[PDB]
Amino acid sequence: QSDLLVPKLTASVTDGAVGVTVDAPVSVTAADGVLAAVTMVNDNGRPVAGRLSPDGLRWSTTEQLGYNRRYTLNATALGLGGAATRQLTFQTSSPAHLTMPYVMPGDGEVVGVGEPVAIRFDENIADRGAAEKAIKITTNPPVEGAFYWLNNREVRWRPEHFWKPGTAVDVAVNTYGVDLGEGMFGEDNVQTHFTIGDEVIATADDNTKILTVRVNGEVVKSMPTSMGKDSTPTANGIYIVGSRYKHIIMDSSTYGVPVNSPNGYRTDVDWATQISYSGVFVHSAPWSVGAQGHTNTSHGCLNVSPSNAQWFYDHVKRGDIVEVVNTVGGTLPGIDGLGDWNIPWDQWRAGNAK
Ligand SMILES: *CC(=O)[C@@H](NC(=O)OCc1ccccc1)[C@@H](C)CC
Ligand SMILES: [Cl-]
Ligand code: NA
Repeated sequence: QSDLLVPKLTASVTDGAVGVTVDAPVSVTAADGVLAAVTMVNDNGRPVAGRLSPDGLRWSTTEQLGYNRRYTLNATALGLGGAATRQLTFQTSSPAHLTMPYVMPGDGEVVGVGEPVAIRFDENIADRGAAEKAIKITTNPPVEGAFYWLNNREVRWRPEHFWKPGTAVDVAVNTYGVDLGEGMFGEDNVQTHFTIGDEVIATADDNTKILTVRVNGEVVKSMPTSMGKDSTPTANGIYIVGSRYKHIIMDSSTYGVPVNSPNGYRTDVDWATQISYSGVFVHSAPWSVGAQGHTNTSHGCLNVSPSNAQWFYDHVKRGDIVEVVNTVGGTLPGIDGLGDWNIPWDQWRAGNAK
């Protein structure tokens, strides 16, 4: 015989390891024995918080680990027949730069059926695929969706068709410890959750010059409107409702054209609901009430009466839809910022992660 079982120790890192990613906790496990002592400190001797399972078989760090750190791990395992100790030292990732993600809509919000998930970064993302792999989106009832990038810093996720009311969406951006390309690592994680509200779709038909608001299939409001003139027409397509303003100042000089010129004007506008990054609003237009419902006079915006503008402000929420049809203009760019739904699904599905 002359045989006795000796405790063994195994860990999620190896001694002398470099480039260890902080996207996972570090653990230590005991076999044929139990953990009698476990400690972990950084290069400065500062300890790391951990937790020991009741059976004493598993120890794991409970706080996220830092970059450019050198950690030292000590662990002793005692058993019915022997003991074993190990000291392991490893070096974590050394980023060249960090990037902080920003997600919308906000946590706990109720949004319309056109609202996509948006993850915006504060730096360029050289490895879009890694960014997509690190973003976990849960839908209930489950529905298919896909990623698509609007620029080098913001990516969007949405299903093929408009959301179904009552759908719960949970977004987990787990980019901490992930190399997003060229040494660009995630500064932190993000966790937001939102819900899909009632179906609200408003249709602006250039043939009738009417903006018709439908709530769950029923017409509830019919607004005379004056859209962009033949020289600066309103583009057809689908618009996602964005920010809403009791009032907002629309410049002109911000576009490079001086106000004191033929095609420039400065004005403060009431009851303005943004529906494109390019500057298209549903807003109060006292000056064109006579034209509304007849002819187009704006620069692109959907002019309506003051009372209808305030109504739109009060009855529309972020994510609702505005559809423009039968105008002399082209189609709203798919990567406008609020024109996601104008990209054919097959082109969106395929993505552009390269
Ligand atoms: C309301 C509009 O039609 C414009 N939107 C905007 O943001 O204001 C810019 C502006 C341009 C010229 C004079 C005054 C303000 C259009 C540019 C939106 C297509
Ligand atoms: Cl106007
Ligand atoms: Na050290």
